[PDB]
Amino acid sequence: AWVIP
Amino acid sequence: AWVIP
Amino acid sequence: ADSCIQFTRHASDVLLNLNRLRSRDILTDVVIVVSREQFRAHKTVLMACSGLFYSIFTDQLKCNLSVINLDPEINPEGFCILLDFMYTSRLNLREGNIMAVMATAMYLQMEHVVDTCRKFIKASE
Amino acid sequence: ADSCIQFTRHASDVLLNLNRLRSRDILTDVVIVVSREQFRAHKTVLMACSGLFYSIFTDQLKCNLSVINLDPEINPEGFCILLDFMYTSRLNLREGNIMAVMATAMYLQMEHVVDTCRKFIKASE
Ligand SMILES: CCNc1c(C)c(=O)n(C)c2ccc(Nc3ccnc(Cl)c3C#N)cc12
Ligand SMILES: CCNc1c(C)c(=O)n(C)c2ccc(Nc3ccnc(Cl)c3C#N)cc12
Ligand SMILES: [Cl-]
Ligand SMILES: [Cl-]
Repeated sequence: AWVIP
Repeated sequence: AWVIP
Repeated sequence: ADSCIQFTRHASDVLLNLNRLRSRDILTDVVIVVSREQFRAHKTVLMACSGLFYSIFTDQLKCNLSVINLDPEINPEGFCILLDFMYTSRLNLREGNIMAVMATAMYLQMEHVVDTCRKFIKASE
Repeated sequence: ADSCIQFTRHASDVLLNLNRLRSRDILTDVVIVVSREQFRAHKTVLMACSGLFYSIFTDQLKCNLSVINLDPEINPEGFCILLDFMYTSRLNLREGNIMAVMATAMYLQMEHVVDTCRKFIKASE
């Protein structure tokens, strides 16, 4: 996996 | 885009 | 073949177009009912994202249903957030919705979402 | 919302599952006929990848057809290669198939594939 898009 | 996967 | 070339953005571009078809109600083939709320979707996208929908739409009788009613304990906002994640890869996880999102993802058999919910809850303990 | 988190592999994982459904002939809803050859597929994936299929399946009469016949000039192997690219992001481009792949991609309105075919042809001139 999860990220800040 | 295009790449060698 | 092992000599293929790959277009990096293809999968993301396909998902964007599936979400545009959903927004315009194009070729949607099922309505998911969550208490008083209805959500139109494509069965293939639901199956591709959820263990529960994969099981439902591979069943020889349920594959042909045009309406699927979820358990009354399922929160419609939690379902809406997960349906948006299925079609965009983005999850709107907030302090006010995390418990409902996690419960809905457990029911829908979406483990990756359950795992990030557990991590976010554990960080606030 | 702008506070979303994103699962990087989601779009690729969705496309992988759509390709698994296609391989098992699950919920396929159209047969594309290319001369003597038939290819089963999902209309939504075809529309999401091709300007021609997007136009066809948004037409109020053609959206309901279960069989679509392509122009007899279209090469079945070229179509097969492009259908595999739609479902995997991988294009099996070879010296022996590039002209047919490019012609098929022009017909299908898949510009990115046309562009890489033109670049590969230009490099061998
Ligand atoms: C059988 C494993 N359950 C799943 C679990 C437990 C899960 O967490 N997720 C996210 C999932 C996503 C898609 C799918 N869908 C598929 C999984 C495998 N093969 C196919 Cl063809 C599909 C489709 N369509 C299943 C799961
Ligand atoms: C209208 C532009 N033609 C296209 C061209 C020229 C193209 O080269 N490609 C690759 C394309 C891919 C998908 C699509 N499909 C969509 C494009 C825009 N909006 C939607 Cl909902 C879809 C769907 N489904 C169109 C094209
Ligand atoms: Cl029904
Ligand atoms: Cl027909």
